[PDB]
Amino acid sequence: HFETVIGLEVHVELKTDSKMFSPSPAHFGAEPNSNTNVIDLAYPGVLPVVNKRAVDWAMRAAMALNMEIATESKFDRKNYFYPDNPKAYQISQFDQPIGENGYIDIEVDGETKRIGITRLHMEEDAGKSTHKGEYSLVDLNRQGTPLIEIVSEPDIRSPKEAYAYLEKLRSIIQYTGVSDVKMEEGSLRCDANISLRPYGQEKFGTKAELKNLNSFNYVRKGLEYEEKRQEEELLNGGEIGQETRRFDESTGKTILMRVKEGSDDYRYFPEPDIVPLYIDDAWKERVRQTIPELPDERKAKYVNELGLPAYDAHVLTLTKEMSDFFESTIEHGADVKLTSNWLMGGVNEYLNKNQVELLDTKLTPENLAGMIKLIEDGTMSSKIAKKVFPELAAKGGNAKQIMEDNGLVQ
Amino acid sequence: KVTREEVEHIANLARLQISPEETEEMANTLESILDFAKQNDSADTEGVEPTYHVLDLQNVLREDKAIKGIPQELALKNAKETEDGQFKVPTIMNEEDA
Amino acid sequence: MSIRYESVENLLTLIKDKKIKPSDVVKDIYDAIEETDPTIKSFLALDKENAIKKAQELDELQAKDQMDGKLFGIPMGIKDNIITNGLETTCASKMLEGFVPIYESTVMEKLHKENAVLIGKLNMDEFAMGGSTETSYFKKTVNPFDHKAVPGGSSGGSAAAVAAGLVPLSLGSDTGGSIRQPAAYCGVVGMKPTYGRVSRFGLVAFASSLDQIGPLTRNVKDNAIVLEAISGADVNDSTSAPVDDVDFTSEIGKDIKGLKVALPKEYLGEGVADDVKEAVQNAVETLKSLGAVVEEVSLPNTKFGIPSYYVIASSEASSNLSRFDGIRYGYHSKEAHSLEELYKMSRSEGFGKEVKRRIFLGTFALSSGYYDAYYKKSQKVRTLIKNDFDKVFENYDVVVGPTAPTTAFNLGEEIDDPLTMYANDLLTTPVNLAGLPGISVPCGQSNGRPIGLQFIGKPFDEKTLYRVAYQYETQYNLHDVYEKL
Ligand SMILES: Nc1ncnc2c1ncn2[C@@H]1O[C@H](COP(=O)(O)OP(=O)(O)O)[C@@H](O)[C@H]1O
Ligand SMILES: [Mg+2]
Repeated sequence: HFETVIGLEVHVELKTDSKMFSPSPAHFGAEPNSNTNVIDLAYPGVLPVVNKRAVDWAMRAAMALNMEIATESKFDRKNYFYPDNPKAYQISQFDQPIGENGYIDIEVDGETKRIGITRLHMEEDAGKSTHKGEYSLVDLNRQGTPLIEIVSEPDIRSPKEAYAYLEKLRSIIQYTGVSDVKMEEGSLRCDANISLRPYGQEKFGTKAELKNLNSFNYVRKGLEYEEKRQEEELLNGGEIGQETRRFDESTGKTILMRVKEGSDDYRYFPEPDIVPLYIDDAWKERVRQTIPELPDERKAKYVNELGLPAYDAHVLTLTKEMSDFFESTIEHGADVKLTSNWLMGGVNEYLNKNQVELLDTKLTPENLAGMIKLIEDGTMSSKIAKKVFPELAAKGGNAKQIMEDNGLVQ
Repeated sequence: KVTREEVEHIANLARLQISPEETEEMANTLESILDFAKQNDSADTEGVEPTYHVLDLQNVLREDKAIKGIPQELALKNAKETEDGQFKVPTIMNEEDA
Repeated sequence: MSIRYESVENLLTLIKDKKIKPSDVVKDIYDAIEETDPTIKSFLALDKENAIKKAQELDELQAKDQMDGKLFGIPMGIKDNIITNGLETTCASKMLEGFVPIYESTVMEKLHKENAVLIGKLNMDEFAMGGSTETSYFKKTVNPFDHKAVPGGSSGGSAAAVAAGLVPLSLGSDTGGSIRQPAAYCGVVGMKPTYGRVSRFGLVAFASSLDQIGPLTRNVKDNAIVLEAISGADVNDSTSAPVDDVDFTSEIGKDIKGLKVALPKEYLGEGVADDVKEAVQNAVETLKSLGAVVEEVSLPNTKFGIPSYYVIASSEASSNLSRFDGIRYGYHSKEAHSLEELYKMSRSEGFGKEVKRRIFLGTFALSSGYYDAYYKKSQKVRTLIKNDFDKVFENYDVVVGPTAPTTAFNLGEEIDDPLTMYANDLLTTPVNLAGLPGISVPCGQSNGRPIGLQFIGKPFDEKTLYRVAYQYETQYNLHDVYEKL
């Protein structure tokens, strides 16, 4: 019955070359503790050196979500001991988040609801502690990888809205090319918070962090499951109060794994070792002009300018890459709808059974357009199409070429 | 003030072990240091900003170019407990809750 | 021992001229150490083998007439809380006994560049905390001028070794006066450069917003020389200032007539002993006798130095020291059953009483509820202390006053009472808080124990401090004294 106030916590891995405060590589091999250095190892007397692009990229996302980029901004130290957190303090941002008060519009039963995002700051991922028997083994390869947190206001009101938000946020950050946003690769992570407020309570319900959500689909389940969990338990006695919960991927439930005693003291305090950042207006601009046209703006175009199906505009604009390829293929003469079906159909297939990125293949908005026309020319039947594409796709170069570098034409 | 528990809470916050005999002692010492630290209360700080950095520098950012990580050899060279190429540490979680 | 007393400058030319051989200078050093350091106990980990080998290399270069470097062949002693690649760096604590770094500190990269020879690692209070070095989990260093009294803190070894004539120069770290306070107690010249003047990368942190590496020498000319050696921007230290002009000798020798000096009353206030007080007042005159204009000013907040220092430092320390848990390096507690224990025991087993008090008080001040009343509060007081200076510097060029309230004290005298020991940094604390450069030089003796005169200059204006400080050195100093001990 009661309202379901819940917000999402999405950590995002930046795909920079080097870690957040160290010059170590951000992409590491399988070999454990082989992608570290004195800094990641927290050896005594080392210092942090802020990754410049990181900041660039961070404030770019913040602006993508329509946040208000801070002018004065510095890092702080989040104190806490844990094997995969060597300094015993993760560098992050307390009061002056590089980003604040943003929002993304989603569409729920019927009409548009605007979910606002409270903040977006820069942190550093921690090492990984493999639990091997009695003892656990520590691997710092990942330690220090740049991260951006995106705290959503508690404006999202359902496990289905939750999905909606995450699906947008992801898509958007994606277009910013600052990350690959893949939960499969853990470069997109979500911690949820749910709490039921009997419609017309003012004071929010009592939230319960929902760890171990490793995918939009999953975040949904846990979210709706826990929604019921406490719904009924709120008919019994019950509080489900200041409690944390892990999500069992097989049963599909929420396991209680602790119960806050008060508030986790981290002794937040401004990192002295890092001079303060002053984001002048010219800085904001540089990174301002780096935000490509976001999905909603593109789709609208597609639907109301290129006379395209709304569903198509969808698929076609899930990821910036394709979207672009699409937009180019058409300014190349290729039929509008025909382009769309080849990207949704043909092309995507190829990409799938070869798990290759659309830009690593050997086709170009040009050589594609070339083939499309040949079809709308009649010069090539759809029969021949399924033949010339596969080759023209990756490790190919021209459209007619395969008709003569092989043998078929008209 | 400065009660036993508070001493244990601090001692708990930072990771330092302290048995009683040293806790009721730390109860006094902390009580003193703090009595001492109360001195700043004679300093008029109404509306004066806190100094975070003494050096007025600005925007020191490192160019995003990666540098190879040091060999697992070195990373580990100074750690006493290690295996399979990692740092070895207990894990039956926290003492008297785990 | 033979050149065991020569000054950097003379020990340099004497090598440039080929009268003495690099390996012999080194041969001399160790002779001195082996014959004198067991009494003084200024050193810790020695690096004799790698030193000789380095000298040997230098001799060849001496023949080939290829003697490059602002310190070619000159012996050097480093404070043990400064990473020295491949040696053994302990910050004087059980916690790091055996710790052999796998990287080089910038000051170290630099000196090495200048061909200075690393004789060994100098003692200090465990983790830079303390003002007598008595805490050093390894050995107690005494004062060359009186083996019964402390050599100061926390770079005690750093000043002792130099005052004993065990090396021509050395490095220390100053946080509350950890370089001057000793340089004072031992009648040697100690300088704490402007925060941001010398990289901190490689310096085992104590108080990130305060620490700063400084050189200790037997004279004002050598000191400056050495600073030129280590000062300068560093890409590994976001906080090192991008300052170009690193010529600190240029103006040394020049007169100071017309130089507006400010004698802050607070610096000759109550805390200051009588004999010391007198000594500094003469200096003022030895100063007026020279050209300098000495007018009395005021640094009202000076009294809040120690307290704020204590808090900001302990709080920061509280954090900068959490990284020690014996998992990646250092002391690992064996009686290991849980994870909590691993942390609680390795630390409680590796840190000394004092160091642990700091962290307590440091974690308390930052802890929720007390943050604003202690840490924040303190940070503000710091703001007030920089103003005391700013204002004054609008009308003056440098600030003078005694370096320490009293003359060095005895071992075990104030060791078993925390608060008091801190009362000796009454005159240095303000410096660090304002991130200003301070220099110490002897200006007199008492009961045979030296006294320290201090000059606090505007930021990055060390070339001037050395200036005004060199003139005074020409009127008084202990040059011809160290030789007799
Ligand atoms: N009672 C609640 N019900 C649903 N969501 C909540 C509730 N309280 C807080 N949240 C949301 O959960 C997230 C956590 O906020 P917070 O606890 O302050 O920081 P953190 O997530 O790092 O622990 C926020 O996005 C917030 O909007
Ligand atoms: Mg986080």
